[PDB]
Amino acid sequence: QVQLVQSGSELKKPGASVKVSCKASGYTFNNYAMNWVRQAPGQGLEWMGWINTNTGNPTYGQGFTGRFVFSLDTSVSTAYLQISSLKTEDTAVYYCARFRVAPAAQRGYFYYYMDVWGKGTTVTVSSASTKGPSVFPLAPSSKSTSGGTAALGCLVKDYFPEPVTVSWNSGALTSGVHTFPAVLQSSGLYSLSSVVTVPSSSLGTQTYICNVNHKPSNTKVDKKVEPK
Amino acid sequence: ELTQDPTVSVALGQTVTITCQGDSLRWYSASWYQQKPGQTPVLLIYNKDNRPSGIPDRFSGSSSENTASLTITGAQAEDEADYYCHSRDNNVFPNWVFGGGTKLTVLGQPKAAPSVTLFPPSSEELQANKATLVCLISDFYPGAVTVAWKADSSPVKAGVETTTPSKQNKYAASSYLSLTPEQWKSHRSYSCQVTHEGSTVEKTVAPT
Amino acid sequence: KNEQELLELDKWASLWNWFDITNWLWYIR
Ligand SMILES: [F-]
Ligand code: NA
Ligand code: NA
Ligand code: NA
Ligand code: NA
Ligand code: NA
Ligand code: NA
Repeated sequence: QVQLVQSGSELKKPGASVKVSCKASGYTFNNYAMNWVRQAPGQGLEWMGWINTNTGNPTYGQGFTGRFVFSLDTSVSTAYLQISSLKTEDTAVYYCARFRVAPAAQRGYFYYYMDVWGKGTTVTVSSASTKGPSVFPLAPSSKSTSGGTAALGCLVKDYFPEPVTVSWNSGALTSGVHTFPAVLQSSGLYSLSSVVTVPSSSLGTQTYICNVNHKPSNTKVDKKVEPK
Repeated sequence: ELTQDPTVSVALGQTVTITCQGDSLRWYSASWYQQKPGQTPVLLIYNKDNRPSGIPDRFSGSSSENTASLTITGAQAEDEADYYCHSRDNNVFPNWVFGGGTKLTVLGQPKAAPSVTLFPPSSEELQANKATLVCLISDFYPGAVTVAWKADSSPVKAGVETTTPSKQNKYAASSYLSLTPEQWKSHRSYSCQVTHEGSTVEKTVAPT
Repeated sequence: KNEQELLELDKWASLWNWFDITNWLWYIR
């Protein structure tokens, strides 16, 4: 199981600093370079630079000088990214990846590729503080039913920042689940909804529970959704 | 690589070539990455045209002059995504860049009409001095829809917020109308009107 | 060897590549 596991999402105020972690598993950490990639909202992938995991020497990409520091803790096979003097525009997903290099056919040249990727760490920089969600049921009814199937769901309202994860029955129910993207309200708070289509005959016998996780506010809400 | 076409369109079964252009590509090969919405990037091609073991044979890599290209042979619906090239940039010291990315649209998939579901405010939300109508739109193949809200027999644009479609192989989106409780019982009905291609659908809820 | 030694060599080779190409373009032009 070769993988990179990254630290959890985070909210910071402008001017603060953040440290994101990237732990390698399934291979010898110091045998391969590691690199970092930034992806801001609605934008493409950006090269941040790489670190020599054998020596600890960082090589910063153009545009990532000063406030960005790469480091490592080889004893625990972990690479770190520290960003200082944070700005609102630093809001983005940060990826670590294994940065592979091999000699090219032409002397003095190489090719490069990123074969294993971490799942990304969301860092939000804002003057607003975190707010946990309020979760309300979207109860099934005749107007949410068609044939033998009914739609039920949860409204996750007024949270900040992204992201929230939603499961059903502690992840037990996956088929027929769709969680929509969040919508940003004029107040600066997010909302989203998750829906599950189930047999209408089950609504009187089976329990359906929304599990909502909001790590930035350290909040988890379970909401049972029933008719009426 | 440096520059990359923003958008590209394909038809199921046909072939398409995504191309990056940059001076450094005259000396260095490119690697290519796929990213689907919300997903982490995946390596498709490295060293111009080598394929990792997990990648289907549909994907091929090539290069010519200051350009590098990814080609897909048997275009399918699962290939609708963003594609990025990566290579050295033009700096004398070693530095790397991603291309700007290309959104690939595979045309000609089974056309489906949207299913619209409108939920009224829950009693619990009303007890919290809030009121939110939720309009959910699902299972359309053309992935573009327009939403319009209505209060009683008169339109309403104050308080509306709407999302962009995403895949479930069909697409789906949602729209929200923010209101207060006395309003909810102060209007006889609210309606969500969804327009997909030429067809429009309308759902209505009432405080009953 | 450690693969990352290639990136360390890359730094040195890339500077001489730039030197060699510019001196070459000056000789042949
Ligand atoms: F090189
Ligand atoms: Na973190
Ligand atoms: Na935090
Ligand atoms: Na380095
Ligand atoms: Na270019
Ligand atoms: Na949505
Ligand atoms: Na009213």
